[PDB]
Order: sequence, then structure tokens, then C-alpha cells
Amino acid sequence: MMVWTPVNNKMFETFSYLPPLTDEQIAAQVDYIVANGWIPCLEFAEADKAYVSNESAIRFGSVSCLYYDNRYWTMWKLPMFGCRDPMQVLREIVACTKAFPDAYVRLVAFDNQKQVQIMGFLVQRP
Amino acid sequence: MMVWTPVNNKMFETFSYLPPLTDEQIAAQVDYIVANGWIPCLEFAEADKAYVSNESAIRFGSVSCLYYDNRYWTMWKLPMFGCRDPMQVLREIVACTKAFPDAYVRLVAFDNQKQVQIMGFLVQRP
Amino acid sequence: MMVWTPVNNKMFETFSYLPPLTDEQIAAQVDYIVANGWIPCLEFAEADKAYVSNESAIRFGSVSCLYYDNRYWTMWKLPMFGCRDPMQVLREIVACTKAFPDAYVRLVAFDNQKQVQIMGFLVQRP
Amino acid sequence: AGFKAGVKDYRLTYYTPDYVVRDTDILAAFRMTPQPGVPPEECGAAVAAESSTGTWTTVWTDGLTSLDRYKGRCYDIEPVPGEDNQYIAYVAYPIDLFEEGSVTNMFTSIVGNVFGFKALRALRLEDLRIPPAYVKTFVGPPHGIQVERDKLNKYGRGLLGCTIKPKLGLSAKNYGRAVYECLRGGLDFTKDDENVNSQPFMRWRDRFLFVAEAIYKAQAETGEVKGHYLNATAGTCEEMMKRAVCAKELGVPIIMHDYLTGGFTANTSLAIYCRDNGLLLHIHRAMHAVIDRQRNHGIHFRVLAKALRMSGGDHLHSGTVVGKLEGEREVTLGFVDLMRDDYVEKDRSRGIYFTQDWCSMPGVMPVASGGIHVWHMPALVEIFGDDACLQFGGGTLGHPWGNAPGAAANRVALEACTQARNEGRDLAREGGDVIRSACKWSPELAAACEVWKEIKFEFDTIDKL
Ligand SMILES: O=C(O)[C@@](O)(COP(=O)(O)O)[C@H](O)[C@H](O)COP(=O)(O)O
Ligand SMILES: [Mg+2]
Repeated sequence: MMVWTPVNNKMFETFSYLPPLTDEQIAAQVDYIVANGWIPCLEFAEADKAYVSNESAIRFGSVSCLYYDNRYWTMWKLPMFGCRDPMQVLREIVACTKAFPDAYVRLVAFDNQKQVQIMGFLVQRP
Repeated sequence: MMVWTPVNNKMFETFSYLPPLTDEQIAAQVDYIVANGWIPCLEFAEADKAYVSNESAIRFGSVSCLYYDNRYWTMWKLPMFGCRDPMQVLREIVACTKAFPDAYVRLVAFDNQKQVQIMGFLVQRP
Repeated sequence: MMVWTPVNNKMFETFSYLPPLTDEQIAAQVDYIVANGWIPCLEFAEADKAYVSNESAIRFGSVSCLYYDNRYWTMWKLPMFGCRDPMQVLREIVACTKAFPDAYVRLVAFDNQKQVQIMGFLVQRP
Repeated sequence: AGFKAGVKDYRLTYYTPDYVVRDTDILAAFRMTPQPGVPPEECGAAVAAESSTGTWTTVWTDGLTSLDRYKGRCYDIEPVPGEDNQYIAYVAYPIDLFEEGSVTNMFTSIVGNVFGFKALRALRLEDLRIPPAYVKTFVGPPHGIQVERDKLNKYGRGLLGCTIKPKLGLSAKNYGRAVYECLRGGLDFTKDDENVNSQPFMRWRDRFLFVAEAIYKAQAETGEVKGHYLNATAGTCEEMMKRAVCAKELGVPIIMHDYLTGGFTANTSLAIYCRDNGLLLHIHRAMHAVIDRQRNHGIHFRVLAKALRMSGGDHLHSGTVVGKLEGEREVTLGFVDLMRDDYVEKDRSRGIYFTQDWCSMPGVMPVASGGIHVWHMPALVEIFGDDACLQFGGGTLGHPWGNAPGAAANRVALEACTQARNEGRDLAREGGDVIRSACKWSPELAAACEVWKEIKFEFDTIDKL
């Protein structure tokens, strides 16, 4: 029996339980975005704003249900509407992480027909 | 596209989005106070009391609407009732900032007919 | 006009606005306890438990009115029932402050007919 | 004084041109266009009669009461210069005719039936004199301009807002995303579009929660108080109140209501709720131009603005003058004073037919919104001064770099104009120079300046004095 550690073992949603994505594996995910016509977007957060938290509920009555702080991160530029070139997405990952080398950075993609984010994973951890 | 940084980018209301006010620009604002017959006043706060916060809402029921801590700062002396000399105002800015060199300091002015603060901007950052 | 500083200026109720009590002045207050037949007692608190705070109101509904944490401090031994000797009160002050040299320490006295604390002042600051 | 059955002219009872108006009378100025063959005196008298105590034939029950005490009175008629069949008819209404605190009741008398009379071709209510004794029966605005600035801790410049776009079709989470990005760049406020209520693409409570997250995120990031006007406009008063309650329980600062499409009865209730619970109330004037656009018929916006001040609102849209929706300068300056000030003297050059004494009822913040961008900033600051909210929806969400840069561009433009004005610069003459200078400095502003440099809205005005 191996014990799953509770210490320093925070996760970042999809693909957090796999080995860290290689550059090739990230590029394959970008290809999947482009193949399905989805809208790439980058988002980032400083460490203090990267993890779900509850501090704004101090201002509430009994209405905290499915309210959390830090679900929203900061948009890098705009969603890449009309982008069908995986190399452009990869270049923006480089630019975002260059500008914010200490930030958490995630690559997401939007579907405008379901009007929902349809993929996402972390591409940089401080 | 340039990205507006979310990191270490806190603001202090009027004139925070312009270049730092030189002394001449500050003096010009003082002249506008005097030209309009408004009442100059200085206010200051230590860094821990300078930024809007929510900690007193722990004591509340569902009445936090438009309640924030740290809107009030500390008054420097009294409002300069009857002051029509810009150099007196400028001297008080120097005196306040010398007494509290690590404080945030703002110059405000009051209109007693509207009974409201009618101008204000930061003159000192720690 | 002199400006009353808001920074690092916390007070401790009765006699905080006077010059620090001399040993003669403390002795005179102990005499007043004994002359009036009141019950001397010492109380102490570590720095984190010395000032009024509000943390327990997180567990409350709308019932925080006149509830504060840290009004109670820790009793030194027991109230000195039957003490009519100022030497004994001054001895315990020394004893309490030697045992807890990093603590805030206050001397209080109780009136059992009103059933209320009838005097009190800080005798030690960390 | 015997009862005599049958029809007689309205002017025998209701045209009293030597009447001295009382200081408690409500006065109305009607722009009246009679049918051919109907004398102006009779037309004015019919308007007075059928908005007060009279009907088309003599009734015996008049004799049980005192028609002298209660009747509306056409007390003056003046021909309109430039018009051969238009008149201004002035009618005085005893204060006893009106239900205390009810804009609904006041409108029901004054504009209830008279606009449909066959004997007139057109009728426009231009102004109302609301006497202090009637003003004092209203709760009025929840807070008003001074209190709003004090609650927000915001002084020394116009407030800045922004309607989220597309008007409809965004999800709740995308709404909050857009809001966060707008607020964090320097806007004080964002808002639901007037028609964003609760719909299949976005249900209201979902939006309220995600907007709350965005408000608090932008406030923590910037250190400035933020708000987003969450729309309480609803199909029923119960749904309106549920939405106001949710805003209260989220601790957020401001809601909005569409006072004309929701209606005065619901608006007044909501204003009272906002007073009792500390919420700012933004009022959107949706539908007003159905009523107020044409010079010959309807109700001038200045009357709709007085009515809102009475029913209650902390903000009210005032037009822009220079944007996509109509609002002539002098007309607009006049009703802005009527919205904000305590005492406004008669001034027909600004369309103010009556001296208006508000007897300390709080002033309403004018909101300039619709088709404005950074190059309009000097004109807006010049027209409105500091006590206004200037809103840039397309002018923020249409910035080429996104909402935060769009917000920053507007905030820089406003602050640069405000600083220039304070330094002695004439924004009417030097406004373009002020903006051009700030464009060169701020990259975010420069991008807005370039995209909207040639965009103006200059058309013939319909609502002319
Ligand atoms: O729906 C609109 O068009 C707006 O959201 C403005 O959008 P933009 O900022 O994108 O123009 C406002 O509601 C109008 O200003 C209302 O008109 P008014 O203020 O005249 O009542
Ligand atoms: Mg709108």
C-alpha cells in the first residue's frame, strides 16, 4: 500500500495527475484545439491569486453556494479568434511566460456554440 | 497588444492613471482649490490602513453593502478654513509628509455648499 | 496644532493617557485598594491575546453586539481575598511579571457588593 | 346654484386666466395643437378639465363638493413663435388632487386621458412645477450624488462606467469575465444592458454570482471601490425584489432598474428598498424616446427626469449630446440642472418653463452613455463637469487590445481632461490638444484614439426647443 500524500500536493485540474506535459504533448493539445476549430486563450495569475479561496464570503449572507474567489484568472491579450495556426499559439505561450515568469499560466480554449471553455491545462508553474 | 498587469498595480483614485504629479502640477491643483474657494485638507494613513478592506464585516449580518474599512484616513490638523494662500497649503503638505514620511498622504478639498469632498489626490507614497 | 498620531499608539484603558506610573504612584494605587477594602487580583496575557479582537464572530449569526475576544485575560493565582497588606499585592506583581516577562500584566480590584471590577491598570508591558 | 343637465363649454369652468397660482399648486406647461375650429381657450380648458375634475357633460354631483377648490385651471395661454396652431397652455392643479408620494398618480391625472382627445391634434407636456409641499411627500432618491460619492470614496472627477456587450447572448461566466477585465483597467462601474434581465442564455442569479466574483477581484487588484449595476428589472415586483435581495446578500454596491418599462409603482418600491438596505440604484430610461422624441407630441424628457427624481434613483441617464442618441446641448444642460440641483430658475433658453425648488431632495447623478469614445471626453467633461457618470460600452469592449486596456484608455482620457481643466485649460477650445497629448503618452489611449479618430455623430435634431 502506498499512501497518497496530503502535503504540498495541490492540483490544477485537467492533466494534473499525468506526468508533466512535454513540449511535444503541449503541441499535440494545441493541434487538437485547431483541428476542432476552438478558440485558444491564455490566462495567468500570480501565486496569491492562483488558488481557489473564500475571502469575499465575509461580505455575504447565506449565499456562498458555488461562489469561490480566484476561479477567474487574468486574460493574456484576447482570445485568439480566427487563429488556426498552432505555431501562433505556441508563440503566445512563450510571450506570456516571458512577461510573467513567476505566474501560473494556463492554456484554455473556448467553443462559441456551447459557449463554454472546452479544454484547459496548466502550461507554467512558478 | 499590450497586457495590463494585474500584479502590484494598485491605484489611489483621481489622477492615479497619469504620470506622477510634479511639484508644479501639484501647485496648480492647489491654485484650483483657492480659485474656487474650497477648503484644503490633508489626510494620511500608514500602509496597513491605506487600502480599502472588509475585515469589520465579520461582525455583521447581511448589511455589508457599501461598507468598507479604510475609506476614512487620519486628518492632518484641521481643514484649512479661510485659507486663500496656496503657499500655506504647500507648507502643510511638507509638514505632514515630514511628520509621517512612511505614510500615504492625500490632499483633498471640501465644498461646504454641496457638503462633499470636491477634489483629492495622493501627494505621498511610502 | 499638534497632531495625535494614529500609528503605534495603542492604549490600555485607565491611566494610559498619563505618564507611566512610577513605583510610588503604583504603590499609592495599591494603598487605595487596601483602604477601600477591595479584592486585589492580577491578570496577564501574551501579546496575541492582549488586545480586543473579533475572530470568534465567524461562528455567529447576527449576535456580535458587545461580544469581543480578548477581554478576558488569564488569572494570576486567585483574587487576594482577605488581603489588607500592600506588601502582598506588590509581591505578587513581581511574582507574576517574573514568571511571564513577555506578557502584558494588569492589576485589578474587585468590589463584592457591587460585584464588579472597581479599578484596574496595566503594570507590565512586554 | 342649480343643476342644469347638458353639455356646455369647458372654458366656462376651467379657463381662468386671472387665477393667481398658489405656491402649493402643481403647474403644467402643455404644448397644444387644437383641431381647426377649436379655440385655444376651449382646448386649454378641456385639457385642464379632463386632467382634474371634469367630463363632457354637466354632472349634478359637482354641487356636493366645491369645484372652486378642486378644479384644474388653465390660467394662461401663449402662442408659440414660429407656429400658427401651437400654443403653450399653463394649467394649475390643486395639491389636494394628488396622492402623496405617488408619481403614478400625478401622471395619471396630468397625462392620463387628455392626449387622446379628438378636439386636439397633438399635445406635449413640456414641464411641471413640482412645489416643495408635494416634493416633501416623496422618499425620493435612495442616496443622491453626495452620499454616493461618500459611499464609494470617489471624488474630483466624473465616474466611469461601461455596458457589457453583446447586449444579449453572453453566458453568466463570460459576463463576469468581461466585467473583471473592464473594472480592473480603471472603470469604476460596469453594467448589465437594460434588456439583460434573466434569459435562456444567462439566468440572473448565475450572472449576479459571477459578477460578484469579478467586482471583488477587480477591487482587490486595483484598490479602488468597484461596482456593476446588476439589473433588478423583472416581469413582476416579486422577481424584482428577489433580485435586489440577492444583491444585498452578496454585499455588492449597486443595482439598476428600467424605470419606464418596469414602471413607476415598481420603481418607487425598489427605491425604498434601496434606501432601507443601502444599495445604490442606477436608473435606465429605456422607452423614454417613445414618449419624448417629437416636439409636437408626448412628454419632454425633463418631465420624465423630474418624475424619476421623485420616484427615486441615484443615477439617471441624461444623454451625451455628442453620441449616438439625440440630446441637444441647451435642452440637456437645462434638465441636468433639474436633475442635480436644489433650485433651478425659469430659463426658456434651456427649456425650463418653471422655477423648480427641490427643497433639499437629493440630486440624481446624470449618466452620459451611448456611442461615446475617448475623443468625446473633453466635450463630456465640459458639458457635465465632475458630477456625472460617463459610460463607454462599445468604447471599452471595442478597444483593439481588450477590456482592461480599453478601460485604462478611458480612465487616462478622463483624468487628463480633468487635470487640464483644473490647470486652467479651456476644454471647449483645447480638448483635442489635451487628448492628442495623452494619446502620445499612453499606449492604451493611443490605440483607442487611432481606431475612433474619425467617428462622430452629427445629425439634424428632432427635439429642438
Ligand atoms: O444599450 C446601449 O446602447 C447602451 O448600453 C450604451 O452602449 P454603448 O456604450 O456601447 O453605446 C446604453 O444603454 C445607452 O446609452 C442608453 O441610451 P441613453 O443613455 O440615451 O438612455
Ligand atoms: Mg444598454
